[PDB]
Amino acid sequence: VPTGGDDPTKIAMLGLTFDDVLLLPAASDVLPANADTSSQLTKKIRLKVPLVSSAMDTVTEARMAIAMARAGGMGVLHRNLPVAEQAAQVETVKRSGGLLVGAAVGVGDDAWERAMALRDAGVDVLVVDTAHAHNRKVLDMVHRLKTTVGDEIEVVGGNVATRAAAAALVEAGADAVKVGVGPGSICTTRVVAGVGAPQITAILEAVAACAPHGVPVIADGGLQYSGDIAKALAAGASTAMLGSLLAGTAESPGELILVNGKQFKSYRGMGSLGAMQVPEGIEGRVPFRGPLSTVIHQLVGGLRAAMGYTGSATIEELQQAQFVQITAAG
Amino acid sequence: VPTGGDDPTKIAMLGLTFDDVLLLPAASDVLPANADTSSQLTKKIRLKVPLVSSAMDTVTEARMAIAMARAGGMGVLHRNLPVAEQAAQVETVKRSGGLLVGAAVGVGDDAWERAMALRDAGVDVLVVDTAHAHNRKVLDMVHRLKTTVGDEIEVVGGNVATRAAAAALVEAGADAVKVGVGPGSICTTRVVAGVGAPQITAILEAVAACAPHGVPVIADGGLQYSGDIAKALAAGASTAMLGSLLAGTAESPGELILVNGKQFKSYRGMGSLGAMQVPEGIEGRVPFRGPLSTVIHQLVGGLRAAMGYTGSATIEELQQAQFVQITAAG
Amino acid sequence: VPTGGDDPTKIAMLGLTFDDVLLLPAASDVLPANADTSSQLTKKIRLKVPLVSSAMDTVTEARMAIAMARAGGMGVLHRNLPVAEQAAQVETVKRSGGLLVGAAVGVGDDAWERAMALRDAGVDVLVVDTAHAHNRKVLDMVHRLKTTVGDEIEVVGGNVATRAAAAALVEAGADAVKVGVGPGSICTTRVVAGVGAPQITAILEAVAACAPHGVPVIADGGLQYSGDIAKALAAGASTAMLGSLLAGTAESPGELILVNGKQFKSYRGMGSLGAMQVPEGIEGRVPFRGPLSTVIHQLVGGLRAAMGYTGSATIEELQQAQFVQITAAG
Amino acid sequence: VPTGGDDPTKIAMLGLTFDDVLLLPAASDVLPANADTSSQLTKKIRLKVPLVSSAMDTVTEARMAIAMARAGGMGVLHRNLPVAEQAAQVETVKRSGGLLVGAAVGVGDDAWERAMALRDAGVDVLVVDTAHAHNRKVLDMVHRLKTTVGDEIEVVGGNVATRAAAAALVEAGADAVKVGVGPGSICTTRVVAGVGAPQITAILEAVAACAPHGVPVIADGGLQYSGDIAKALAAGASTAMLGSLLAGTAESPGELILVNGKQFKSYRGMGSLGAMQVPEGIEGRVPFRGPLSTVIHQLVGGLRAAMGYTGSATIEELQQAQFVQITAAG
Ligand SMILES: O=c1[nH]cnc2c1ncn2[C@@H]1O[C@H](COP(=O)(O)O)[C@@H](O)[C@H]1O
Ligand SMILES: O=c1[nH]cnc2c1ncn2[C@@H]1O[C@H](COP(=O)(O)O)[C@@H](O)[C@H]1O
Ligand SMILES: O=c1[nH]cnc2c1ncn2[C@@H]1O[C@H](COP(=O)(O)O)[C@@H](O)[C@H]1O
Ligand SMILES: O=c1[nH]cnc2c1ncn2[C@@H]1O[C@H](COP(=O)(O)O)[C@@H](O)[C@H]1O
Ligand SMILES: Cc1n[nH]c(C)c1S(=O)(=O)Nc1ccc2c[nH]nc2c1
Ligand SMILES: Cc1n[nH]c(C)c1S(=O)(=O)Nc1ccc2c[nH]nc2c1
Ligand SMILES: Cc1n[nH]c(C)c1S(=O)(=O)Nc1ccc2c[nH]nc2c1
Ligand SMILES: Cc1n[nH]c(C)c1S(=O)(=O)Nc1ccc2c[nH]nc2c1
Repeated sequence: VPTGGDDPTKIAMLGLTFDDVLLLPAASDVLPANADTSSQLTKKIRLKVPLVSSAMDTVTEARMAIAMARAGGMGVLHRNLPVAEQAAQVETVKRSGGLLVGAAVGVGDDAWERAMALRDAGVDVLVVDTAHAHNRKVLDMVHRLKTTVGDEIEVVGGNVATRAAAAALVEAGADAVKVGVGPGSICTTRVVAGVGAPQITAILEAVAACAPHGVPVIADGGLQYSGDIAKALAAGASTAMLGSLLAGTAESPGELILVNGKQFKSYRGMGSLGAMQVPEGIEGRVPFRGPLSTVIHQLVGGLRAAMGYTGSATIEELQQAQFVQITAAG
Repeated sequence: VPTGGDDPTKIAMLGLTFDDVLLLPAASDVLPANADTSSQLTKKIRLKVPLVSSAMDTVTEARMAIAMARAGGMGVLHRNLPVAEQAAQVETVKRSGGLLVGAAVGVGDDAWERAMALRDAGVDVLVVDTAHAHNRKVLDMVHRLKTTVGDEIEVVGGNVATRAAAAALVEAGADAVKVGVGPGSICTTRVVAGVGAPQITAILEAVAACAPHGVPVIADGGLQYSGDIAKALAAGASTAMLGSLLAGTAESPGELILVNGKQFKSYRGMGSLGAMQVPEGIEGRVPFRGPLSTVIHQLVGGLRAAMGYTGSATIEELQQAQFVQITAAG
Repeated sequence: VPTGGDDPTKIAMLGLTFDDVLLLPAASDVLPANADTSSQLTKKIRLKVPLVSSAMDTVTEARMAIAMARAGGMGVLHRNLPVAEQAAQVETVKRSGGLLVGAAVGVGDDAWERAMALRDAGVDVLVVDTAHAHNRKVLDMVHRLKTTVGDEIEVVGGNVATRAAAAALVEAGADAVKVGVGPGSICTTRVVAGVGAPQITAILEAVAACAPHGVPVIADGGLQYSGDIAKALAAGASTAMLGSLLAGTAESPGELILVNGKQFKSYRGMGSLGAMQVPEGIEGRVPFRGPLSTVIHQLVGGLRAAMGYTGSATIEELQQAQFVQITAAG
Repeated sequence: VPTGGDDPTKIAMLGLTFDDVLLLPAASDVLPANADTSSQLTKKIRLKVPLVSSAMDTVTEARMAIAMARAGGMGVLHRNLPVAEQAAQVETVKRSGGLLVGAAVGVGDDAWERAMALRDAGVDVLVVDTAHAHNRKVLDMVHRLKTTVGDEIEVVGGNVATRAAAAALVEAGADAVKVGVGPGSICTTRVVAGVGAPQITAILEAVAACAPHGVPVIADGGLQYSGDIAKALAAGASTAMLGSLLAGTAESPGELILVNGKQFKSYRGMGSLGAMQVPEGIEGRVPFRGPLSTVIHQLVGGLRAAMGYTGSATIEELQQAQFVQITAAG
């Protein structure tokens, strides 16, 4: 073994991230304005725009969830607050019309009671929200929700970064699988635990387990540019979840911060000291970006451009596009 | 598949850019001063110097086109202006003697009328100027021009970054194929759409489709140093198109800008907000470089040095040179 | 041979360091709080926490050794001081209860007398401390100690970076093998001598020689984050030795230094000019980190997180985890 | 072909530089102080220290040549001065005892007359000094010198970066071959001409042509640290030529320059505008380093350390050492 030892499987794969690849152009009869950007969030739920906002307390509360749904995507309400307040935020979103909304739950002692309160409030999607879903407690939670409320509510499980973990969630009854261990902009899992998987390889592996069973993959974490959304979907994901890219918008929680003459908003990991009060997230800031509607317009515009370049009339066609791998000289 | 999934073709190639390679020296009887730098711009048109200026409104109007032709190359007049004005710039170049000139046209509603006005003004080369030529509308335009005015005017099509796209332009009747999707210094296609192809690999692939049919390849975008011109031609291109390297010259459009005691000129993508008024270009500045004649002298001097090192008496011999691939430690 | 010459063995391997890999998550029934972090320091000695402090005069004297043992690890007392003083530091550690302690010896003229004084003071572990243990003088020292005092004292040999060197120490009777040639944060062996081995590959190779004989490997040098400890153990090491990560703690030797409003402590290589008075170490500073107990808590917390993600109930299970190799885009 | 086109030989090799590799330690009975650092400069001339100073007007005139010879190496006098003055510098070196000295000549009109004046002055080594020796004019010069004065004077030819070029110089009668196209610290050949070869691969290839014929290789350019000297020799070179590493010494030409409170000396390429008055070198400065004797002591000290780590008793044994290739994470 050229990298050491006598076991070829010790280093099991070469992991690629978004910056390691570009989409290859292909023959196209598709104009960006004419592409169809709709895609499955879950087995049953299709979004007009393949984007969902992160379940984070500096990204998604009712205002963001309402704005995301109006824009054609969806928000996932964070769970760092009392059950009653989270359920009230679901109701608030529903007071603004026939808008889709999701909400995060954990696997702890109060997670089931949280899920039932969200159900009663009319939530459309429950996201079982963990850093590592390949665990009997997480799989049991997904299965029990699906068996209990799965006729009326779609159940998402995550996060995973391997084929086997994705397969386990599929077996448990997940209506979608969320992919990303380590890639988030505010994440320190890779430095604290030394654990992770580069996101393009993680998506390719998860899709190999999920697509044969008709289960969509949500690419969660590490997206920095609109072009990364196109790369995530071309790797086989059906939607992308965004934290950093949406945290600086008017509709996110938090106030404006002025630093050296420039405007910022606070953005922090849910595993940061601040959010919890051994952290696996940090607390920082991102530039202020203005209204959500305008950010989504630019992100979808980039996606539409990719669809034009690759000849993809639909997201399902984009999922079949090819990559070229690039070097550091990039 | 070591990088993920079960499909070896998902990542279709490893893309190299200029900074990934160096030309290997070889046995030489060639002195730099004695090398022949002439090369085909198109099937019928040979230039004394294998360089053409970009069709950009901060690079090529009549002054630059005149200077480029006098230097042994050619300019391609930009099309971000009324048809009458572009045709008048062609006439202005012709008032300065028997000088070659090209001009860009699009594929939109007024593109045909633009092409005919340029024809009437005495243009030598029409460049069908798109970000992605592998499209029936672009191919049809190339073919219709070739069939209509192709006895008197050479028709260039672009841009492409793949073998199949190059082959399609050849089939459509292109007299030259222009290569470059994503590599321009002011380009944001790779970050906005996530689409592109590293330029050495793009040229190698395009040449594999074009050279067997006797169609020259124009390497367009990403050239930063004179040595990059030699690399582009050794990869098989017949000429190089330059934007950034020529934008800071006296002959480019625009005035001098003084910033922190240094001199600059404005340089912007034609897909930038400023040029258009979802942008795929930015607006910036490059250092002021003085007269065009002096810049071309240094660029051709570097090319001549490469020809001496590689034993290439002609550009056709340089196209057969070999590379060594280098690492980040470079 | 693609990299030059006609001998494929001239470049014998591709060396990976900590930053080249990540641990892959795997199926887990392990909660971080419930993982067992104990591991063999030597054949006979098991630590509660798999961490030992470097034998350096800016890291380990009696205060650090006492604190490390109380925290569940061990200190190795440095040998840059008179024999009588080093032996007195061993006695000081013993005055604080039933605490494990190690101490470094060289192979020079006074090394044997040093070892016997340490023996008489009640040392538990003797570390034969060299930059390159694959040498008859070092191997003889290890063997002679083992034959003379090996019933009452565990004998560690190092350092090595190759399989053959590790095998030689095992043959000589080493109770543990310490791995690391070149990777230390204050080390200049790689720039001065041009010699070294990236630490993940060095550990994989040393473990291939040591594990079949039941001899634990101590990963020494280059660890910068808690996640690196998990990577070192997953590569097959049984403990990690830390210098930089512990040098800024209250318990290390040296006073606080104030620079530009921030607090630091001095940290220097034992091969630096300062320590010796052709240096192979430098003298610098690291941020002040507060009490040792708190640093160890965060480091072990990260290790525990890795054990949870990889489904490792014990360190022996963690040694079987798998990696993904990452690119520069990381 | 994964990198483009249909020709696997277009990219002929993967080129490694010094920073791409480390020397592997091996079993050693060698103490640094006891290693033998002597090595062949040419077929007939053996140096005590395997180092020669560059033929540059900011590195080697008589003072440096005298100091280098006294230190056990040799200087090569630059040729950017009248023939009479260069010959007088040779005589000056000879007035200081039985000291070896070399001198550069070109291949131009006055090169033969220069060589004969140097011969008459008692030069020991003539270096045919070109950027690309694979050329009939350079090969003819080497052969004619060897046939004319080769009984009394050793004739070095260079520079080369390929096996075939090295073989040609050997055939022409070279007593040593100097390797390096593009790697010099002040060199811009790689950016101006786009031509070069990473130096470890260049040495491995040149040695494959030279060693079978008993012709030593001089590694010239790109050495930044003492460890690079050990790497160059382990790749198979017999000596190293140094420019940058010696330009800041007291014995180099030029005065002290004070910039922002620090001391520097001027260092410039012989192909820079300043030296010539299309440049392939730049003009800059390097830190002042003090006496040559002290710099050589540190460089040889690093070499001696490498010999100890690799178990190399002699330079011929070091030439058989092995490498590990490292990544960017290095
Ligand atoms: O504290 C944390 N540590 C690690 N990952 C986090 C943390 N908080 C949120 N995440 C994940 O990071 C994603 C956002 O990543 P981003 O879009 O790159 O900023 C979220 O959707 C989570 O999956
Ligand atoms: O706005 C833009 N976005 C992307 N590419 C552009 C844009 N404008 C011009 N280009 C291309 O960039 C080339 C110049 O690249 P440069 O020489 O690297 O600056 C031009 O010849 C075009 O092919
Ligand atoms: O001067 C030196 N040069 C090279 N390595 C050293 C020196 N001093 C200590 N070391 C080694 O560096 C280790 C600490 O590495 P660190 O934890 O990366 O700072 C120590 O345990 C030694 O193995
Ligand atoms: O102007 C120049 N351009 C390119 N190489 C040069 C020039 N002048 C000297 N050299 C070479 O650079 C070597 C010194 O490289 P250095 O030790 O890396 O600074 C010299 O021995 C020459 O072989
Ligand atoms: C550290 C942790 N354990 N369980 C949760 C929930 C968290 S978190 O608050 O920090 N959020 C996430 C979410 C997704 C992640 C992917 N990698 N790391 C992640 C962390
Ligand atoms: C975004 C776009 N679509 N069509 C055009 C024309 C443009 S442009 O104005 O921005 N010019 C170019 C030209 C070449 C390119 C290669 N990659 N991207 C490019 C952009
Ligand atoms: C240069 C030297 N020779 N012998 C010793 C002891 C030293 S040291 O003081 O500098 N310590 C170490 C320890 C471990 C090392 C791994 N690589 N280099 C190292 C240096
Ligand atoms: C550009 C040139 N042609 N001939 C000479 C002599 C020169 S130089 O003055 O610039 N010196 C060197 C010497 C070695 C080199 C390796 N690569 N480039 C080099 C340049």
